Amino acid sequence: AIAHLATEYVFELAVDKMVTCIAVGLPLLLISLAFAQEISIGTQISCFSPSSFSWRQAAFVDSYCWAAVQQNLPLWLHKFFPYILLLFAILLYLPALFWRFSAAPHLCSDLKFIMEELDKVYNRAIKPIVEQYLKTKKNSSHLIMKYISCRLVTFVVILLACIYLSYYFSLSSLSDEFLCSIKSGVLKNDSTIPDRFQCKLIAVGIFQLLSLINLIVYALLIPVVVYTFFIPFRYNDLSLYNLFLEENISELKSYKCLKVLENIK
Amino acid sequence: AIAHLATEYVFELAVDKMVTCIAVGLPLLLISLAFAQEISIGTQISCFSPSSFSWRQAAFVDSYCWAAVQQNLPLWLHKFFPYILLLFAILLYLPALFWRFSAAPHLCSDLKFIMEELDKVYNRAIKPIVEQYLKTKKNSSHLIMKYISCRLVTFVVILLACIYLSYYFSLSSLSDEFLCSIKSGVLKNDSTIPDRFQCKLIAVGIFQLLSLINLIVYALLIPVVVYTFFIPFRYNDLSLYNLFLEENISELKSYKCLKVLENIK
Amino acid sequence: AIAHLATEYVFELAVDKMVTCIAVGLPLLLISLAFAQEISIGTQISCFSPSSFSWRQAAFVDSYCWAAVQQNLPLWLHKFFPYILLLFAILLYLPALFWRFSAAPHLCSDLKFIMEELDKVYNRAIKPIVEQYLKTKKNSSHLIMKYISCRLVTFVVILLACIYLSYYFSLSSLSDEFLCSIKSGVLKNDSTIPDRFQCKLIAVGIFQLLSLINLIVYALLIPVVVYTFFIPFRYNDLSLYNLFLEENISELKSYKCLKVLENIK
Amino acid sequence: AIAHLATEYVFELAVDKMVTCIAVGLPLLLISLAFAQEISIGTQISCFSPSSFSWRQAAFVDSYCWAAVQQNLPLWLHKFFPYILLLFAILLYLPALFWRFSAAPHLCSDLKFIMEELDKVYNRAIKPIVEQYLKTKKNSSHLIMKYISCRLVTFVVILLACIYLSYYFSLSSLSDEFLCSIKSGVLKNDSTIPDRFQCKLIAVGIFQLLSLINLIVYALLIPVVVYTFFIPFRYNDLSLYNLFLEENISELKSYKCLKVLENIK
Amino acid sequence: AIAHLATEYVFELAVDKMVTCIAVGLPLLLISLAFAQEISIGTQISCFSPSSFSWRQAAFVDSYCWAAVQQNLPLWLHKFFPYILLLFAILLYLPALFWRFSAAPHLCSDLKFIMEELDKVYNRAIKPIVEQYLKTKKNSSHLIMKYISCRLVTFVVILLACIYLSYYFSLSSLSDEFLCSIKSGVLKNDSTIPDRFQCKLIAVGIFQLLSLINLIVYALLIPVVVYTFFIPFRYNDLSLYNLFLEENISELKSYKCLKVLENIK
Amino acid sequence: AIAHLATEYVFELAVDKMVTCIAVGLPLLLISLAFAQEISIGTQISCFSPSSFSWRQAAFVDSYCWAAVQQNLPLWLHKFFPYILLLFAILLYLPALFWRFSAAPHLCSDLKFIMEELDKVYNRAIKPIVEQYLKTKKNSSHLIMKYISCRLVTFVVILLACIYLSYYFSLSSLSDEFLCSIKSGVLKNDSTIPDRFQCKLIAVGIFQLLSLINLIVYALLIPVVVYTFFIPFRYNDLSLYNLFLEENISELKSYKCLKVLENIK
Amino acid sequence: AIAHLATEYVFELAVDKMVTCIAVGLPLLLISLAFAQEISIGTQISCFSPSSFSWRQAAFVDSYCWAAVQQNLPLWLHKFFPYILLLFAILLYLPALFWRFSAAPHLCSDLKFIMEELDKVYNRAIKPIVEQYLKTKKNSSHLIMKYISCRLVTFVVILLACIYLSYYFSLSSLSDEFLCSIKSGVLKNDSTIPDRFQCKLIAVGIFQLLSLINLIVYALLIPVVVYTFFIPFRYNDLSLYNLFLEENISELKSYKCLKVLENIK
Repeated sequence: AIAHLATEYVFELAVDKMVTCIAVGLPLLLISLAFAQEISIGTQISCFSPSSFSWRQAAFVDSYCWAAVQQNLPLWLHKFFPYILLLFAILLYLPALFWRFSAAPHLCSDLKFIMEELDKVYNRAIKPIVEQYLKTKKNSSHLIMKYISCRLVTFVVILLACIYLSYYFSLSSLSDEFLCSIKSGVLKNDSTIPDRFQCKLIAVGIFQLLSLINLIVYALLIPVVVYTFFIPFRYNDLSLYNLFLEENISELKSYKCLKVLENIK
Repeated sequence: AIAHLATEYVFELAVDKMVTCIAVGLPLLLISLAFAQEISIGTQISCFSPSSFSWRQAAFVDSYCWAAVQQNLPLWLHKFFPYILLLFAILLYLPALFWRFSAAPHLCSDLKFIMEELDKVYNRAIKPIVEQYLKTKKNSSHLIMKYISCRLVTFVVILLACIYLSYYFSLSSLSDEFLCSIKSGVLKNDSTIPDRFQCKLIAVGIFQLLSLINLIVYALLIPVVVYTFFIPFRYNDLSLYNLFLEENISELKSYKCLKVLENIK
Repeated sequence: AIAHLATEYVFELAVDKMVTCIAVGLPLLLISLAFAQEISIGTQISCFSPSSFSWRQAAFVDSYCWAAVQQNLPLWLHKFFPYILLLFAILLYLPALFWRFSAAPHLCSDLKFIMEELDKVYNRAIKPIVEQYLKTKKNSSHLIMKYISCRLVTFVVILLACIYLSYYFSLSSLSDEFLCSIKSGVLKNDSTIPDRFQCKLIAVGIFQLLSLINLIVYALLIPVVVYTFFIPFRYNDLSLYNLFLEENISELKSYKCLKVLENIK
Repeated sequence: AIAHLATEYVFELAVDKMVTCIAVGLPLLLISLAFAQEISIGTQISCFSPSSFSWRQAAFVDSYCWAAVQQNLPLWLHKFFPYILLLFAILLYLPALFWRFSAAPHLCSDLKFIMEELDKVYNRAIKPIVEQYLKTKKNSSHLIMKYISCRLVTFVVILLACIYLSYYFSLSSLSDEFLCSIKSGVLKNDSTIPDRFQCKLIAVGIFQLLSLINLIVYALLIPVVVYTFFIPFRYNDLSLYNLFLEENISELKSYKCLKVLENIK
Repeated sequence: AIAHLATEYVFELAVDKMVTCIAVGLPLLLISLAFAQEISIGTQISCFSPSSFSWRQAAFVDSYCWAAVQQNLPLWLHKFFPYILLLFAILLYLPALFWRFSAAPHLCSDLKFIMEELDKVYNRAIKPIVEQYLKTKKNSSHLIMKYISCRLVTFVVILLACIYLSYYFSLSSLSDEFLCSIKSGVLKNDSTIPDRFQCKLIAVGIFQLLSLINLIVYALLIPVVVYTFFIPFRYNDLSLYNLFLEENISELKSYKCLKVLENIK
Repeated sequence: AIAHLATEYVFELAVDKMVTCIAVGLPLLLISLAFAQEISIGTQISCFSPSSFSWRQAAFVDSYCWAAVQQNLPLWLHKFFPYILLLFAILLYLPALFWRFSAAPHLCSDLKFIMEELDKVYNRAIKPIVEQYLKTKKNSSHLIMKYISCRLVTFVVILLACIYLSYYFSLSSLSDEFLCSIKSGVLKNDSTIPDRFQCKLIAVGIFQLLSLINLIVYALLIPVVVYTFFIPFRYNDLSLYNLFLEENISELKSYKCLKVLENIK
Repeated sequence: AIAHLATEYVFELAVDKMVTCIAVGLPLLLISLAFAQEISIGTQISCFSPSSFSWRQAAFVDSYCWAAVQQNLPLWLHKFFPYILLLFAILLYLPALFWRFSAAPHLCSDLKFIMEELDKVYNRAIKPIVEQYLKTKKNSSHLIMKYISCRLVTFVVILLACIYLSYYFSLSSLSDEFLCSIKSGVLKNDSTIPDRFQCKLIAVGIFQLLSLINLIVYALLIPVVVYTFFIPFRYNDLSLYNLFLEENISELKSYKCLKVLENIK
């Protein structure tokens, strides 16, 4: 049931995790809404098998035509549509996976050092190596390149998704039906068989609507991703550390005091 | 079995969690009651395939017509009805997700500071920075804007749901049946085929009743949500903190003593 | 298998938890016995499709008539019977959920204070604020209103269930069969189709027996619920706290000694 | 597979837990052996649909007759047989559930006090309130009434099971077949339909054997339950506490020494 | 897949646990190999329904004949064969369950006392109540009676299994086919129906081979069980305690030293 | 999906655990690749039922012939092939199970003693009973007999597997088809039935390839097993302890120092 | 649903773990995308059974031809394609498994020693055996041989995959159809049967696209694997330890300080 999907979701900067969780989670959700669960009914294609065709002859036409999709461009998309959404899902996850593997371990070690030293600064203020170290990160653009690349690849893939979905949704209405033919090889010569079988890719009607839903959300997601490039308003690694430091304020025992002190004073 | 649904539910202010758990949990429940489990029987559409149609020709009509729904407005709704309830479920969860990600971390850090300092006030009373800090939150409307927006979006979405469900329920009875036709493309010319196939969206009868159930609960849920706007009776951030402080009284070791002392004295 | 149901059950005052666990658990069990597992066999309706009808034409009649139930009152009940039992299950759980969310947190904080102070009284007896506090709860009717309302709503819903089940069981035997017709819209004019199809709601025979089982248990459950209103024999909040204190005697380290001392002395 | 059943079992006095685990576990096992797993094959009824009947007309007869069971006493039993075994299973569990909820909490608190004081007696013997308390339980028949009632209800239900199973097994062989008729309402007049359909409740052959198995085990279980009434050989509450004390000897650190000392001396 | 069976096994004296794990685990395995997984194909019986019989008439014959097995002895066995192996599995587990419930708690308490005192003897040897206690167990035959009975019942049941399996395997080849007839009651008179239907209990071919496998393993298991009776070579309870003490040498911290000391010295 | 198989594996000396994990894991994998998952399609046998045979008559032939396999040697193998691979899997696991139960507990107790004493030797070297004990194990061949037997039985079973698989693979291509006949008993006389039905054991084509895969891996596994017999190059128990000591060097805190000291010095 | 696949992945040097997780995870993913989930529809082959063939005769052709694939090279591949991808998956995992079992335990013990001694060097620097030991690893090529072999086998298998996939993808389009014949043995002579049946390996169209996807990723993966051979830019074991030391910098408490000190200074 759909609840077994929704509860699988209802029950690394925060906005970028949200962007990724949307960017990846939605198409995986939509695929699970599209090809799976009972709205899809029993089959993906069916065709006017003649009344003379046996139950398996008719099933042979339907299954042959499901291959014959690849032998026209919208039909090719309409068949592979779940995998194409999955491909976008994977391609949107990879920036976060690359971030996790290539950038997050350095940032983790740096932030943990920074936070502990800043708590020492507060302890000593009650009672500058870290500042010089931070002022050295001020003279660096290594980790921000990784971050920008992750945001930029996400932005590019989202645009490719929006382009693909806009094209797909616009073309879908014209082309959920096609004129298959089983007449090939030897049995091309079979006079008992119609020259072409009309077939409907029954799932295309679902994919059309859900492509629009995916397009709308990604069209909403583009400006949120674009906003990530406004880094100094949110271009040196220190600015990225500062943003992650502002994120990790939850851990700054000192800041929980010092911000209250500042806010009153 | 339905118990596998009900036990999935039977076994952030409290009222707002209740509102959200109702607002989101019910449609997910109703979808799982509607399209899933054996009350739905074997298929979503079926049609008068002529007695001359083969078992798969008849299945082709049923499956073609399940696409032909989209080629009339009630039929379009009747097909997508599970996803539309799911859409409302997601749109009702998002206020709480936004609250969790955008408001709850600030509030958590603030409340934990406030509660500890108030326990210190009690300890010192046995044996004003926090008050000045609270009196500073008295001069703020930042977090209450987030809260009001969450309540307001929930209210708006619930009204959109109530409007949609009222419309759907009112129209449903007229329009669970429709006159499909497979006659398209080449086989539009097939003289052996009826010009139109009468079809019934068999699930619509379930969706009709369950839309009314969802409407009634949301009609009950509207005033509970509206009551959330009566904040000073329950418009400055301090009032929101006060309400969350009154919520977190479970944690106020001092209050468990001080309220007994007050209540006796 | 039924063991996967029974073991899901075989493997907040106690009597009220028992009442709730019965009141909610039984219909969820009965639904899982009724519509689910192999006693239900393959389908919920079937009808005399003419011998001229195709396998899918016959399936179309059965599935159409499963919708046509709603187009007569017993048939409407007979279709929705699982959801109506589920509705009673939810409506019987809500008193306990309301109790858990609206009454139990106050009572928890109160009882934990009371129990600790009473252990101090025993410790001091070895070696009156709590009594004055309890004598203040003696002058209150706030929490007992919540309790009475929970018991009263449970009682009301159980009576509504007993009324519904008595009516349903009494009517069921007359009305598991009905005279469907697919003749509607265009194909109302189809001369090849019988004017009406006789159909049997095959599951009704199970629902009849299980409604009686549910009725009998709830008829047994009514006096147990009624007994809950005899509060001073078991009308001020202190009496409710006293009953919950008598419940929580398991926690009263002092009472485990003091009752032995009293019982000997 | 049957191993998924058997391993669910293969992988409160002990004898009474054994009795209950048998009394409840066996019918739940037998039901899972009876109506479930592949020995049951595909269907519960089938009937001589005429060769003129369609595949769904024939399925309509089978499913109609599965309802027509209730419209003769052995047929009524033969249909509901799984639920009747389940009913016995629940009715045999309830004594233990009642024991767990109504008697075990008092007994737990009493035994834990008794055992600790008896360890103190041993500690003081190395280096009488509990005896006077026990001699007070010697003047009581409260908890033994609960115990006797649990044993007596179990005994009664087991006898009712043995009576039912003996009757069912004895009658089963005569009555796994019956002469259904679909001829009712309008289509009572259908000349194309046989006046009666012969049907076999195919599962009855399994239920017959398994009823005998259940009967034999319960016939073995009766004397074990009867033995529970020989309390003073195993009628005052102290005797019940003594038996539970003899059970809990596993916890008596002193007895592990004192019994060795006694056994040598 | 078979791996989901094998990994359920691949991934109380040791030899007796091995014997029990074989004696019980193998038939449960074989049943899961026999009636379950795809080697069994789609059905347990099928019969020469005449070409005039409908698909459900033919299914009615097959399912009727699956009941008619019980209306000839090999057929009766061939149907119930899974439950008969399961019956042996349960009857082989019961000795170990009886051992666990009736003998192991005494033995556990005794061994734990014995082992601790023997470690004290070693500690005092570095720096006789237990010996007198053991020499008292030397004058006892209580627990060894329980053990012998467990081994003897296991031996008896294994022989009954070997007898049954030898008989079944020897007879199986003759009698996987039988001449059913549906001609009973009213439709005994149906001239359109053959006087008898030839049927094959298709699974019998699997049960034949697997009965031989079970027989061979149990024939191997008999002497291992018989070896258990050679107790003084492995008739007073001390000898049983000695064997369990030799088993629990893993726990004897002293023996890990003392045996090295002995082995060198 | 195959990933649910592969991840079940992708996600006691080491080489012997590897050998066992291969020897047992591969056939269990191959069976799960062979008879299970969608490559196997819908059925194991099918046959030329005449066009006059009903759908169930044709299913009766297929299912009868699945039994008639046993009424020719390659057909007998081709049917039981999954169980024969499983039999090899179990027979290859038993050496490791026997090792775990019969040899590993002694070895565990010995190694743990040895390792602790060798750490004491290092501690005393910083600041010979174990050597004399080891020099006593030098005069023993008890545990190495168990080890050799485990390796030898594994080697024997692997050769029996390689022989069986080589034979099976070589014969498979000739004999995936056979000439069944249902003509037996009464209906041997049925003139409407062909004297023989040609059948194909459709799965044999998969078993052929996978038998070669199993053969190749086991042919690779033979020399690895043979290498295990080169014990003194890797015949007294000390040599086995030495090999297990070299294995457990991971635990030798001293060796982690002493080997560095040795390697530098 | 595809989300149940993707979330199984979305939710030993790092680059080599990434390479392995890609190299192994992708084909397992693609197989689960290819042969499994609803895009594959109901069957792998179907064929032009004549209209005279029964539903099971037609199923017999389809299933016979699924065997007849092996009685032409592309057809043989097209059938076994899932197992061939799985074979590559296993063959790509084995380098990492061999690394885990044969190289990682030595490296683990070495690194843990090295890291602790380097922390001692820092502690002593606040307040050369390890250097001499490392300079001894400088004179070794044992572990780097294992590493190079793991990288080289991975590279070889990836090239074999790329070769296979390039060939398969290039040939696939020509050869998803083939001219089966059931005419063999006795029924070779059946005049009612066509001399050849045209069949389509319906899944080949999916395998074609997914082979290209696998090829593209592995073509991307080749240079990443090739880069692993540039060891001294990333040929003595010390260089491998240095790379693993640079990996384990996350553990070097000293380096977290010393690198900050170095970076500032």
